[PDB]
Amino acid sequence: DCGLRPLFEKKSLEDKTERELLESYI
Amino acid sequence: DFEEIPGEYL
Amino acid sequence: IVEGSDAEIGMSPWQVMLFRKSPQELLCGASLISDRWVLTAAHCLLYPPWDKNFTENDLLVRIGKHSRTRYERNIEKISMLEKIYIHPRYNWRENLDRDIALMKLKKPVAFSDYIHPVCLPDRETAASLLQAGYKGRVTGWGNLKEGQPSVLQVVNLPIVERPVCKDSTRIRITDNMFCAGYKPDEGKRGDACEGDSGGPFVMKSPFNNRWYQMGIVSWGEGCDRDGKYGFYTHVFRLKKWIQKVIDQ
Ligand SMILES: [Rb+]
Ligand SMILES: [Rb+]
Repeated sequence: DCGLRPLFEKKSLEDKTERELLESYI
Repeated sequence: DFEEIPGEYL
Repeated sequence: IVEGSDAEIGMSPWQVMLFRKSPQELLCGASLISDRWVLTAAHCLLYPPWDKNFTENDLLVRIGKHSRTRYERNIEKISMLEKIYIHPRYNWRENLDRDIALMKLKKPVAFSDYIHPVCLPDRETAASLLQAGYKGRVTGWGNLKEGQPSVLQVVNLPIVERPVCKDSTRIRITDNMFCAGYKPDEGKRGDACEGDSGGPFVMKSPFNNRWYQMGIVSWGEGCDRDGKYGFYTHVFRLKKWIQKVIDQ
């Protein structure tokens, strides 16, 4: 079930700085 | 600086 | 975490606190990889130069926490170690090569909104994301200064190129380590700090939306020093030992 957060990924909600990570994976 | 934990857990 | 920010509730559910029973103090960070297994740095448990050699009866694992010091009743879960395993080839004498231990908890822990494990990379995952320039995230209750958070801090950092890592220290860097941090030029700060060791370095996959732990907070010299970087245990390079202790 690993790596999908009950409060984020599972409710399709993003945390406030994840976009900083995704934008860097070019 | 830590609050007291239950003794249950020691 | 130096120059980090307050974690949001439920942002890192795999985030575990390593806590000393007596005196009751924070030792290190760790992560939950299953319902009975915790992953941390070996230097958290054993470091002869400093007379450190913790046992199973010596500590507590606290999962589900946000606050550093309050006991979050009904949220957090405190457990007992059934056993500790250090990598047979952890190098405490030279460079803290293979700084990795596994902890088997006395009872499985149940998952909630605050408690959820992180994935371990598979070879192709490590390949696509363990690249220079790509950012990873560290969390911890460690020093905010080269002094203590009230809540879990986060910071996102870029992986740095092997050569730059090698040339910033006098320590002998191995294939089981990677370093992360901003260049003095990039002029952005952030770093782990005392208290933070053993916690996770994690990346989110752009393919399947999951969070993968890629590193363990290992060593560095100072906190948020210019031209110096954090050293982390390369979790996929040690993957095969990890499966070994878990099945055996
Ligand atoms: Rb060097
Ligand atoms: Rb740095």
